[PDB]
Amino acid sequence: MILLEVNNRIIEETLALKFENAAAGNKPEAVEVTFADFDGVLYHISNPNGDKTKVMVSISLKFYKELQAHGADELLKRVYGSYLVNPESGYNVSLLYDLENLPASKDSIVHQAGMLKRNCFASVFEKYFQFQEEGKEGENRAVIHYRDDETMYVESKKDRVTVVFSTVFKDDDDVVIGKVFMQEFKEGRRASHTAPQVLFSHREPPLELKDTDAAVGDNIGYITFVLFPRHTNASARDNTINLIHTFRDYLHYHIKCSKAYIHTRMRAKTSDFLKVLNRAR
Amino acid sequence: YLMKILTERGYSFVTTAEREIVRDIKEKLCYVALDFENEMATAASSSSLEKSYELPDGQVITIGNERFRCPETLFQPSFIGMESAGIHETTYNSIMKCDIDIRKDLYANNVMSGGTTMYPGIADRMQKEITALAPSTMKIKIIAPPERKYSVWIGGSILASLSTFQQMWITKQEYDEAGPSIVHRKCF
Amino acid sequence: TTALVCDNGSGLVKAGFAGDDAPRAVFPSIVGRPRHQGVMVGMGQKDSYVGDEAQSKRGILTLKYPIEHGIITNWDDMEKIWHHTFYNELRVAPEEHPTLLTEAPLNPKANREKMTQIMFETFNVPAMYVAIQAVLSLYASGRTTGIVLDSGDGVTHNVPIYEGYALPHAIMRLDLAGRDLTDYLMKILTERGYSFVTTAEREIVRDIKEKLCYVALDFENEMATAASSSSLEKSYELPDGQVITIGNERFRCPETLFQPSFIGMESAGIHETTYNSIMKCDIDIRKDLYANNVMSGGTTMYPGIADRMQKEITALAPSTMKIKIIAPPERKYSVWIGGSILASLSTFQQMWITKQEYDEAGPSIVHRKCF
Amino acid sequence: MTATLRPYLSAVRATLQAALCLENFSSQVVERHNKPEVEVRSSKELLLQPVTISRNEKEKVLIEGSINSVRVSIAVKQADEIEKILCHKFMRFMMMRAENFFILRRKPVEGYDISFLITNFHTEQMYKHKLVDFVIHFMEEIDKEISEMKLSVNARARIVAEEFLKNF
Repeated sequence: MILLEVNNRIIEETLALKFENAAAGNKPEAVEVTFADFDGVLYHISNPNGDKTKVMVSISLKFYKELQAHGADELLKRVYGSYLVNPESGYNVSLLYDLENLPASKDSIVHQAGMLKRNCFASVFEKYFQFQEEGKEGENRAVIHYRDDETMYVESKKDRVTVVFSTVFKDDDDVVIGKVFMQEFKEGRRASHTAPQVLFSHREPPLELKDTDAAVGDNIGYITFVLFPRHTNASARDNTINLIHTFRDYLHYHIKCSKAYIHTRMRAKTSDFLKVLNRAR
Repeated sequence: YLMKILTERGYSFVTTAEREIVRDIKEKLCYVALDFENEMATAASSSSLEKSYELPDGQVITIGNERFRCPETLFQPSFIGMESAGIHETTYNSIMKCDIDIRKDLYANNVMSGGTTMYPGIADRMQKEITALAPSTMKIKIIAPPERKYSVWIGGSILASLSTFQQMWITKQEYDEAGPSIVHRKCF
Repeated sequence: TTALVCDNGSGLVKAGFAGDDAPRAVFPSIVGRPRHQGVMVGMGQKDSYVGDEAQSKRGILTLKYPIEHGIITNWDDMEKIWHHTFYNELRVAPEEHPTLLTEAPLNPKANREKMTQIMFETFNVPAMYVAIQAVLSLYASGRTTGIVLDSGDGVTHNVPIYEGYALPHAIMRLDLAGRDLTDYLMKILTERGYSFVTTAEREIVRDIKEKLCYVALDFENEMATAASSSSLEKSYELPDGQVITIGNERFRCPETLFQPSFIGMESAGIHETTYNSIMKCDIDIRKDLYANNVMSGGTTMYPGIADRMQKEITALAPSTMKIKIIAPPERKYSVWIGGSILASLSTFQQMWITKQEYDEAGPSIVHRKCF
Repeated sequence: MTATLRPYLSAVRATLQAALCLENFSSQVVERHNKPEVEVRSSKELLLQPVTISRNEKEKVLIEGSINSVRVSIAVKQADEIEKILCHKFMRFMMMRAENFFILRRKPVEGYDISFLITNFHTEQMYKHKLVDFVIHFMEEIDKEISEMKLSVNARARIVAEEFLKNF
């Protein structure tokens, strides 16, 4: 078992408890929070407004400057501007769950409000969706530096919605996988007979945005990700965005999960030589 | 030769009933390459030069630049290893056998017909290649109208009006009469 | 000292060195892995028994030879067998010695990268190149020019050569192997009333067949004869102390080469199908070709088939010209020895990709945008 | 087979027959507590030669011997980071298990790739030449195991999309 959710285990259970407590009219204890996720998050939570009956989540990231530039705000004004809230300072924005901001069916928002991370990403990805749907090339690319030993942009074409990448290789023991196994994706999908385009590129970013073979014969992953409308329908879409909002970060964690694992073989092996070593007798 | 080619896609799929699909998507989607070595160079940098369709249960196949790769054998019977003049060369063998007495009449009378002339890429490339061998000012206006495909029937539906031909007909009399071994200088 | 020459293919492995008189590194190009709860758990066994050991244990094992979109697809199961070569057949590193690899006609795109990825990052050879196996045969014959048959355990191909210039449109590659025969052949055991008929007996079926089969001389004469005789029926031991005595099947099922149509399969029969090479060939040569008909494989060692296929071919052919049909003793075994001996023409090496070329761009130095 | 390995390790075991020397003395000028005698060698004439022995051009052995205790170190052709650091995930793993077998000069010593500390105690502890007839050859087998980890690790490279993408 290795799976995740966009709403957080840590948060949902505690604040649904705070809202079980709000329904009961209960008195506080001292919460404040800051932490991190994939995508470089500074989460926060609090007892805002000082008093016995409020909670506020807040969040901050540098490249918000590259993102507030885009009309993400309107879907979010629906899904979360259903709730009554204001930005905190130091954070880009914040959700005040004042315990008088809570509804009759207190549960119903909890999942949604927790899943907000990817959902903010989706709230702007929809524009490249709309550009593809309006038949539009090159439109209004979201160049973001979420990371910077890496690169990305979102863009559109009439057939197909798009994202593009960069990421600098550190070690050849990584590269020897990188320049092989995605070429058994870019040439291998029969047993996984679904995927959109993903091109991991050991040197090659696409041409309207950067240009191809921009690495050391293999030392920068200019990955790229492009959608067939069997994804760009109003459905197959969502499944896939979820994967992507973790993918390589989560993957590079799975690396180490598997690094650890081999030591089963190695435990067995090294123990075997400890057996074998007796046989000199 | 395209079905020989499609071994590239490597499933062991191999007969007429499938070929009747291959031919489908060929007759839908093939087009004559306009600048083919640079189209290959483009495929190797923008991937957008492959294309795909769903086969009948859900099984999409992506198929490549084949779509216009294979649409260059016309100039290049040499692809099919072949002694044949390219399309334009073959044409220019006839234009050579023609005359500067008529070469504007040739370069003007660019009249198309049939399913074959219905392809994309082709009259574009060939206007270019014809013009690339022609004199200047030659009106390389390829007379390639919608449903040149059916000009055959349409021309008959028009010219059936000139019913005079119906008397240039071999009558059932002449036929029944014939002693028909004689006919091969009426026919040839 | 050495440079490395192999039947890396189907059937048995049949490898040796450059220049030898014989392949020697020899066992099935198929392997097994225990199909079982190891009830005596901790009895000190590794997870596979390999070709000859697979057979020594075949009641124990799961085994592989994958989809007829190739011969195999997880070739990374010969993964194991690469070591089974390097050590368990040899105790040597490929990384030491220049290597003669081989591959077939018309392999779908990805082959040669995915291969060479291993062959140099893993097998680390000094330098190498990859051959196609047809003319290896003519080297042993001391020839260059004629029609070469392969039918085998991987595959079939039908190959016109002229000191080179071999025909891209009249060479005829085909999926066919002795591999395939058994699916019809073994349904007959319920005609035989044998309430006892499995997967692992396919090897005994193949055995009895390799011991006693032949191809019928004029099949309705044979059918009338089977309808009137049983000297046909010939005895065969089975592993508990049984015998079975069987033997009309022994040439009945050996009609299917002319009758793929037996499974309702729309394929023409063998020589008729093959003639189309020649039909697509030059027409002038078709005189001279009567003396140039070269035929070989393990699948080619049966009785009766020779005269049959000649007369069958002759039902297609004019008379008019001087025949030679050309099928040596040990033709089955022979091909590796001709390809072994090529390396003596040291010229054969100069083609070699070295590991440098493979490193620098990648095997993007040579793969399959390359022709 | 790599058959000059036979000349090689037959000559190793001819050296380890010429010179199966190691036997004890304690003291005559300084204390009785028998030392890492190969480390603390003061002077030549009492003791075995210091030596080194190529297999080829990268590969070689060091052996060095007090009359009672000995070093070995051994050098390997391999030189990629993908050869080294990956097997050194193991050569890290290795060294506490050296504490479970007591005769390593417990480091993956460079110029070579390893070293050993050997002594007369062992000659009195259990057995005779089956010992060195194990050791010298076991030492090859634990190299042939690198081929074992090779396909293992390369198949961990074959973990890759075989998880992440093959989820779909």
